[PDB]
Amino acid sequence: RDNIQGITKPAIRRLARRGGVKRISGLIYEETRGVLKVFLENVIRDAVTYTEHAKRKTVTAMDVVYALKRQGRTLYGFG
Amino acid sequence: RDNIQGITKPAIRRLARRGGVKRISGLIYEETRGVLKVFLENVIRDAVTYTEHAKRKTVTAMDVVYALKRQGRTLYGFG
Amino acid sequence: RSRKESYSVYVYKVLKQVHPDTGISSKAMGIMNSFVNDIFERIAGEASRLAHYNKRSTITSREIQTAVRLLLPGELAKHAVSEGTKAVTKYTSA
Amino acid sequence: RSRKESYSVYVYKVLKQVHPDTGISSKAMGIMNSFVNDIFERIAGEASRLAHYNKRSTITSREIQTAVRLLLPGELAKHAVSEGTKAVTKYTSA
Amino acid sequence: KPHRYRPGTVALREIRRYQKSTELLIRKLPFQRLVREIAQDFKTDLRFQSSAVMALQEACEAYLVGLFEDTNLCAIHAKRVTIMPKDIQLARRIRGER
Amino acid sequence: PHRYRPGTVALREIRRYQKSTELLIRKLPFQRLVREIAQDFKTDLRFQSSAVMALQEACEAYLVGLFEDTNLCAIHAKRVTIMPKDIQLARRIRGER
Amino acid sequence: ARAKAKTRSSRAGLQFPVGRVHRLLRKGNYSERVGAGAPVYLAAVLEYLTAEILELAGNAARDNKKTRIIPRHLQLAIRNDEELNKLLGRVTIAQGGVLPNIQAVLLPK
Amino acid sequence: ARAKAKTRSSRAGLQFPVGRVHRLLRKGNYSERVGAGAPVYLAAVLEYLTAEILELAGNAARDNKKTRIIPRHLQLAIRNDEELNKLLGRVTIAQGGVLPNIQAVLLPKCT
Amino acid sequence: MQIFVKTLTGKTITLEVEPSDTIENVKAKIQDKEGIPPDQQRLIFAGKQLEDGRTLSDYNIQKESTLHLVLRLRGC
Amino acid sequence: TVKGLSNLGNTCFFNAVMQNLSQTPVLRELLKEVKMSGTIVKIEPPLEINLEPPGPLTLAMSQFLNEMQETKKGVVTPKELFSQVCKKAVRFKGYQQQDSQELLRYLLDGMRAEEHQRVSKGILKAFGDEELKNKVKDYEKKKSMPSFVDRIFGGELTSMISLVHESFLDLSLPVLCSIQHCLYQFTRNEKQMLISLAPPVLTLHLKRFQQAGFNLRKVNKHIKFPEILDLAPFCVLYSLYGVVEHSGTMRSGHYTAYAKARTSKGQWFHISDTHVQAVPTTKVLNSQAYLLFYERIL
DNA sequence: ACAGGATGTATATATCTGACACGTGCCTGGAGACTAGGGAGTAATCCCCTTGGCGGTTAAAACGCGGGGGACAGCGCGTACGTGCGTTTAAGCGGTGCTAGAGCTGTCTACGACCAATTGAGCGGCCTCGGCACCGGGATTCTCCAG
DNA sequence: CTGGAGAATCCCGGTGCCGAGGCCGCTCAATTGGTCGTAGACAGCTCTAGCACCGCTTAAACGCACGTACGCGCTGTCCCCCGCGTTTTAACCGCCAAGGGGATTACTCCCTAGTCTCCAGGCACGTGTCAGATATATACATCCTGT
Repeated sequence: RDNIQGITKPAIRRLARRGGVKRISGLIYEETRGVLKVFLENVIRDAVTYTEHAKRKTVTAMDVVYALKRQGRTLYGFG
Repeated sequence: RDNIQGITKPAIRRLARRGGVKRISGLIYEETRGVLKVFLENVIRDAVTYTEHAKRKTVTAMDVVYALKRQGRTLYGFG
Repeated sequence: RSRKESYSVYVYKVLKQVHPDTGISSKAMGIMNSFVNDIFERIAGEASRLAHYNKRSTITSREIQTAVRLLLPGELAKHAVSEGTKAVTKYTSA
Repeated sequence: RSRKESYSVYVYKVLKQVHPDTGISSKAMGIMNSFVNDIFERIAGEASRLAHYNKRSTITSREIQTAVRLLLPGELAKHAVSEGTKAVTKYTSA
Repeated sequence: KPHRYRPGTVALREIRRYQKSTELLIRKLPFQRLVREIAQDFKTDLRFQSSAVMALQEACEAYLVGLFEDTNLCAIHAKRVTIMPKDIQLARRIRGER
Repeated sequence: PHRYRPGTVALREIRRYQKSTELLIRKLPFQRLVREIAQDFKTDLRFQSSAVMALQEACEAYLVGLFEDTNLCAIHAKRVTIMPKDIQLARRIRGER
Repeated sequence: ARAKAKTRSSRAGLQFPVGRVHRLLRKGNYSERVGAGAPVYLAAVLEYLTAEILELAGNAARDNKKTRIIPRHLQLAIRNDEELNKLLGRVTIAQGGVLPNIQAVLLPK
Repeated sequence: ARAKAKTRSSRAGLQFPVGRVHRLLRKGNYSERVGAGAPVYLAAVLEYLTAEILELAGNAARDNKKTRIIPRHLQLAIRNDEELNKLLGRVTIAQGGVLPNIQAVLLPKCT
Repeated sequence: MQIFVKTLTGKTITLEVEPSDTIENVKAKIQDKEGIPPDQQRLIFAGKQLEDGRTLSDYNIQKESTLHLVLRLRGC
Repeated sequence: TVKGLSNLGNTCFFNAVMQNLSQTPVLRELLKEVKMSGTIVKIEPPLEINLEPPGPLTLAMSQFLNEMQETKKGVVTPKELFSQVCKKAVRFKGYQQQDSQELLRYLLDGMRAEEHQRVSKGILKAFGDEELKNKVKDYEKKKSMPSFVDRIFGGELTSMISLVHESFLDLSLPVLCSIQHCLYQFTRNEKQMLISLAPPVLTLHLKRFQQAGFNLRKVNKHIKFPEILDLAPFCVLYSLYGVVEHSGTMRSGHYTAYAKARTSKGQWFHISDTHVQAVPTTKVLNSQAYLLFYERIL
């Protein structure tokens, strides 16, 4: 565990900078990682159920992008 | 002509209070008119396209429901 | 004089099976029919899509179960999966 | 040793036709391929949907025209219907 | 001496009134006139079904109610109770229609 | 001594990161995070590098969109500093909660 | 004189039809061949979903002291359950209304 | 010794394949039968769309004075055109980035 | 056909073209006798900016015409 | 009343062109006829067609001037207008820097273009072929449609060699000292250029930019300019009401605008984006003017 | 507003370097010719539903006036967060080796489409009664004012 | 902060209305029984890629000082919106009348599926060149302090 803390303060800061944020309050570093994590169990759940239905032991880029597609978040650049 | 003004101020107030709004500014009404007009342009365009595809010039409820569905606004109660 | 089909009879039997002394409105009948049709279309589309993913040409109960897991969340999903497995087992036994 | 299928050759031909002296990255080619597949799937699904909607059994140029009008709005639809009509007219005449 | 409610109490009362009922909050004839006028821009002298216009009415009221709920949430976020139009733009952009 | 007043370096970071396209999240901790999140769904899975890269692309795009939405929300709130309340308001409006 | 025809719904102990679901899958343009268990599984899933929909609708109706299920009861039942709200968060119910809620800030103080 | 087989793409004067899209429609399980002009129409629409995308990408690359189109150029071309943005509003492109913009409030005052 | 061009300092120079020419060719002829690079070159005909990809005849430019050549200036 | 304009980060040039344009009274009345009504105009075959509503480019322009006077606040945000421009030319999308004169030219012909297009599109949609549609454009492009801008800034220039008539909207004066001296520099015989139709409002530009060989440097030399000019020898008195001043070089610069707030002479108010400052006419004459706007008086 | 210095930043030149347009050989999917079969295009018809109109009611929409509350501008203060600097730390590379399983190939068999005969279940219609809308009256409760 | 007035709301009782429930033809779609061609299950082989580790660089992450710009709290205001009484108007309901367009039925015939043959277009694989990355020295822009 504890890798959720691996999503560091500078990483969140530069993500917000790309998003266009001037300054960030200190209570947001604990919220962005939570919402990001929620997105993760939303996506990898579908990914792993695709893999399980495919009788496969590994997770493929096809499965990831296609589980993304079924959530209205289509991805280009991975087939 | 000039039927957007048929959308009455008390009707807007009733709709907003069904939405749970306490106080409504005076500037809200014309923008609600505009938003509703834009929504009608979005929906009736597809509805009339559906009708003309069948070589019939009578707009049925089925076409309206289907145009609603294709916009991610599925409606129940009309078959 | 075309004949139109709906799930009114089936949902009516289900309604008396759950609540023996409760009625249903005609307007609610159309709503239930629309709900059943929407869920049917969702599950069938997902099953066909998965069959396409796996280079598969047959829709069997496995991808039906996978589509149910995809659509229905959590408690609802696993209870529906249990019901489907029980129904399939009973059909095979019969 | 499977055989893989893509639109890369045709995309390159169109690129040479529009910009005679411009290259393209391999990554960009994959993005273009994914875009082409996505648009094709959208249009084909809409056309098949229309066919089932109108109790029809065959997809013709009219259903694809209607699907283009539904999916692409405004000037894109305006130009795309013209391109499709001129292409099908040329094909019929040839 | 006339009897007057404090500003807001009858607003809450009729909010509760309209949140418990399910009739149609827009008038049928002006709504049909608006629908026909805006449909004239696509195909000439079309004809509409009563069920079709009722479905359009249903969708219209549902969409407007949802938008009003979102804009009320935005206004309450802004530390205020009165909705001004900028809340409408905020809601419609965060939703993704603009 | 030379010293930039607060705000200008932030502006240059915004105009710089809005120009580049590389991955802003470190690949190894992101991989560890996704691997532990996949742990409770099923045991001892294997992941393709392309799959992990696609996941990271999707997560970063989603977070950038959410940050744009929350910046608009904070500006609507007549502020310049974003706060988590804007975050859950954006989530609520976008139907995510 | 072959045998008494037992419908597949009775074979699986279900009220929803199996043959009709199979026909809809076949003519619904999904696959050229459909497995035997797929219509049974789909019918069971639909029966279950309608079962809790009607159960929650009946509970809501009895809470309002009425003996008929109406779109208002259906809307209340759908929006009260979090799982069903997630399932049907993008679906509009005609003559359904909205759940009564007022934010605490708007309440008098 | 039958005839010089002219491809249907040349018959319709299209660069995109017609036989390939017809095969995809037939084997893609969208309908039991497909009309003759349907693949031609679909190929024409796809060719027009990709032509517009490539033209916009080329203009974007020229504006950035590179001779090769990359995903950044594709992203810029897609998003600066509001029509293509609406068409592909729910699409995320790898190595696409975001448009350079800053809200006017964040900008500092000047004199 | 013969059309005059006014440069930055204001002097007038005679140019020769045909209606089938494009603005790519127009600025290319400027390279030969002026040396100003195309990417800041811009010409004005009857108060209208000339889109580069179009053709001269569509702008209804006749003989003895004059073009207005200016540069782009940056200022914030 | 004069009011400030909220800069978007680099639109000081766009802010300035709005401010001096805001002091054009004649443009106010014409836009009122533009929006309403859609009167039917009949043209004999070389066609009674109603007028389409003005396009958003002319629309957002029209409402912009109403907030100049009606709105009580002293700061106005022209976000919509520049956004309307954004789709018109892709070069304005973003925060890359642009120039005052260049913005005006698309701003000007864009006004007539919607009039050029929406009128031509009106008959085509009422009557329905592509060849006919091209023919409608072909007839109009060879025709001189009396646009509203052509009735405010539209002028006709005549060049002798052989008399050739060319319409114009602005003057780009070469720079080698008064603005009149530049005016004389425009009309030497080489080949003489003379105006026969003086526009009601005159827009004049000074070419302070020039490349010394391979060196691009801005001419910082101040030019002397009066409030009144006699244009009869160049064809007439025109009163100065709008002045654009640039502060910087070809790469880095700053645009400031001067306006005449009138319903004898008065009053000049310095505009610096959101900063509004009252200034005497003498300081205006001492400003590093870049664009000149003059009004018909006789 | 101007000057100067510190500091990022675009740009030209060189030079490596790896991605790319081109050439080659091979394979199967596309094209062509022929044949059958059924799906929709056309036309006529039958009649269900839409449009349109008209007239009377009354409840909703407009208008208006007072007044109160809250949106907004302004001021002050305290804190927290951006900016910079010195000290880790581990992310990355690259280089190595290992093996798990993903994909391909070949057999084989259970199964789902198919056709023909049989039949009964739901659909449309046609009654019949209990849920419910409506109207009126009494109990309940929230508000609002004064004290 | 604690009580009456009053007005809106809700529950209850009687009444008439009609929409939901039960019952009756009947027809099409479900069922049943053989039959066959095929798609999918299964075992084995391979070799691709994920896994894991180990050692070295250094840029990124981290912790801390500060001080300043921002968020928040308080206050005044005055202007906009809510609550209410009058008056008007058109939405709504009820009913009538036409006809116009939607839904079938018959026929066909023309378009598309299917099969076989032929081969040329598309794809995997080497391959030398040119666009891009990197280094570095620039001129240049921008911000900060001082005045």
